[PDB]
Amino acid sequence: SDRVRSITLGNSTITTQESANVVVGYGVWPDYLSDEEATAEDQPTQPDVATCRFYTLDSVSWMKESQGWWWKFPDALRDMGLFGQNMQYHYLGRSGYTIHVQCNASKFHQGCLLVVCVPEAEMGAANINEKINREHLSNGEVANTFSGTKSSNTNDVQQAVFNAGMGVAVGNLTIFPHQWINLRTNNCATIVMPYINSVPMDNMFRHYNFTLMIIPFAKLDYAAGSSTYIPITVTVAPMCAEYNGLRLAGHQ
Amino acid sequence: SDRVRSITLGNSTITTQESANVVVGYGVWPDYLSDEEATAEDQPTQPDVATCRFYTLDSVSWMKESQGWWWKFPDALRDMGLFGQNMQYHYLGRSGYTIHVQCNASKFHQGCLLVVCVPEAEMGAANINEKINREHLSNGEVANTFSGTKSSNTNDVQQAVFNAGMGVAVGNLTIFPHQWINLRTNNCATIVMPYINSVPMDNMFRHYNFTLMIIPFAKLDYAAGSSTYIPITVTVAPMCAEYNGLRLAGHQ
Amino acid sequence: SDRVRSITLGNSTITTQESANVVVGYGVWPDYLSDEEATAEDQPTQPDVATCRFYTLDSVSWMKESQGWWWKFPDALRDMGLFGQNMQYHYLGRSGYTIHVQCNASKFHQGCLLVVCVPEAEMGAANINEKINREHLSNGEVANTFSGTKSSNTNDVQQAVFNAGMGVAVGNLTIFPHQWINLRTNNCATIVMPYINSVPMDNMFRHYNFTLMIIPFAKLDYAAGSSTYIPITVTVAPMCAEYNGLRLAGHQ
Amino acid sequence: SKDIYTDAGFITCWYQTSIVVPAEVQNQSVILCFVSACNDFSVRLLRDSPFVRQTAFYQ
Amino acid sequence: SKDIYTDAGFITCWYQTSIVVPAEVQNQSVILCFVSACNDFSVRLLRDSPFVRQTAFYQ
Repeated sequence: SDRVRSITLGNSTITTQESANVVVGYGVWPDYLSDEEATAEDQPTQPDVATCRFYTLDSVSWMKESQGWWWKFPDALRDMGLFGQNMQYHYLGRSGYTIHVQCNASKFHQGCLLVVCVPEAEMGAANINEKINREHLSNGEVANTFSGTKSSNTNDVQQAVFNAGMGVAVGNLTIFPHQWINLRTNNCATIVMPYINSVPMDNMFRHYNFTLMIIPFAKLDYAAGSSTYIPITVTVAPMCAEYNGLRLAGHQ
Repeated sequence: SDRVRSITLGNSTITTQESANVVVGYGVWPDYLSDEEATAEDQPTQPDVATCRFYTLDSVSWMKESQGWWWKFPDALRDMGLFGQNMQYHYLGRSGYTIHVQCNASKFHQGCLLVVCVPEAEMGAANINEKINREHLSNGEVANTFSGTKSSNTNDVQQAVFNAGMGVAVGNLTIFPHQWINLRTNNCATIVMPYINSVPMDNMFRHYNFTLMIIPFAKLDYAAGSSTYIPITVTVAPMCAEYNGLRLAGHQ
Repeated sequence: SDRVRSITLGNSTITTQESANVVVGYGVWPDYLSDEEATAEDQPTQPDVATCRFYTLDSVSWMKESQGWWWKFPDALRDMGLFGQNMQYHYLGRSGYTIHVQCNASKFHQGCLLVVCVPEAEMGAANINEKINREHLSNGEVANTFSGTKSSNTNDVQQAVFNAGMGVAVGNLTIFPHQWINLRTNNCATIVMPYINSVPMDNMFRHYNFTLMIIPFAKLDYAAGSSTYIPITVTVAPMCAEYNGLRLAGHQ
Repeated sequence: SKDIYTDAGFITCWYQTSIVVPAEVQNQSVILCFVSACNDFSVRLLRDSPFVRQTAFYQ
Repeated sequence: SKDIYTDAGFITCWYQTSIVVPAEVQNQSVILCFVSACNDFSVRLLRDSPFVRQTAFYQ
């Protein structure tokens, strides 16, 4: 059967028995920068399997009235070992990513998730002509949470699920590489993003590459007696990462 | 897997994901009348895909103490569009049929149905030496209902499940083309009847070709909390239909 | 699918639809004694299919606080027809065995069984320097039951589950040919024992060849409303049996 | 746009039997609908969208 | 045995999401752990076991 999938990277392994199908990107597999498109001149550091491995983010609890979560991935992987350190000592960096989102339930549960990778998700502010603080955009490994009604916290992102922060219809977000975690039949939110930017290498702290979003369209709903605590765990692995421009320790 | 089946006729399509196996007839597939067995002399009307398509009959509700249902198919398809109109303007007609009976439940339900196509099911009257009205035999798209005890309505069919109306043992009705809708494992009550008569073409109103029967042997039974309303929908498509002897509008 | 298995011996047949995999022995299939390793001189009796067939032992009820069961198989098959009679008239005997242990539940149940065949399971006494009665070791077709705490019945086996009667750690019993009856996914406790002894043929009454044990590690546990009575049935068939040294009726 | 010469039809959905659930399973569920185009879909006349609206310059 | 020059590491297990069950199904379940060796496992120095203990002869 094709419901079984094993993913091996570095020294970590994820096995799923109720997978559906692994999505890979816009058709492109991640690969190192060729020397016909390169700009920087010194020798890049393709480190080892020391960074190309799975890192586990924190878990969020999916309740009956939860709305959505998001992360910022060149910034969310800032303290995960040698990826975080090679981020903090280099000026340029470049990497693809393999995101594996877990969530499980029983056969008596119902509910549906949407897992999108949105490149260049430029968030909008809550009050209109006002600056946004860096903590309200990206909180490291900690997820920021959408709301149902419009929000008006000062220096905060406008966080309504029916606009997804950017200002589009949320039913139109299926144009990006995505899957669905239907609790009837899925656990395989696997999305192999290639590197997507308009420069061949870029800074990790100053630029956010993309944004993972987990938006439940058909809400979690269960009968009385089932397990009410259903966690969601996001696991992410960088792929084909390389670094360039070594200098002293960066901006924490 | 062979649990999946798609049936395409005309401009209608039925997909099933928990089918078991499609039965086809007495081994014979429906086909147009050859000109070595034909009797009428003028050119027949094989109309189009305009009649060879699926038509949906009304739904009956299967309760805990329901007994059985029956239909009369050259008469039950009398108002389903162009099949009904070509019935009403022609003298002779001839058609096979593809009957698809739906019923679904959950895995916590139990109960078993029997779906038979009975050719020439000559019904018996309730009081013995008395005429039968046409409305008690065939009620169009509306199912007539058996009973558990013997019935004594005037000008009505003797409707006991342990005799099936005709006067035989109901456990012997598995000699006709049949399947079982076991709610554990079925939804595929598909039976492809060929044309069975002792004349090569016949009248649609004056003669009833066969009788569908849905008799639950192992009754529907469920625990408290499950969905109590379980409908049964019968879908029927004529196949290889042709018509002959055009005259004015018939008997409604 | 390989979840289906049919086993035919003599005039008996066991079909399973949720099997996992049939284990066969230490790699050896049962076979008759060759005449290069034989010791006795007269012609052996390989009877018929009259003994190589499945015999059903009694059923034990698996409760929430049950601990374990055991049997003694050249003695447990002492009254099962012609196997028992050919045991009672012959001096030597020799046979392999095919043991099939049944247990079923629903998908809402949980619990795990361990099914081991332990050769030469020399049991220990409850009080230390005291004889053991034959009824406390082997009770025919009736299972003897371990306990949770240490036992002190006079002339009885020391029956604690955490020592399995012999005096070893019970988690080390997976060195013998074994399977698990996980109620999530199994019913196939099938173990094809070859003949294991240090003499080419042996007496059936004086020597016990091996000991079946059913020890639940993860206990049976269910929610309120499910069927509380879960039986366990053990079926055993001798294979390649032959007998030698005919004399008068033996010791009952 | 809407004119009477090029009306296009209707999309309806009907219960065929029912929803049948066992005990202690929620009855009320949710169907999601998608839409897309085939490999023979085509558009012809550039016009401006009736949804863009601007009153003054954005500064 | 235990010495500080050849410490070997740690084995931990962490909830990744949760256990999610439907209604009228028991929440509290049981995981069983096994252990074995690979096809490159090797041992070297015969010594006596630290678990065998005898005080007088067994008679």
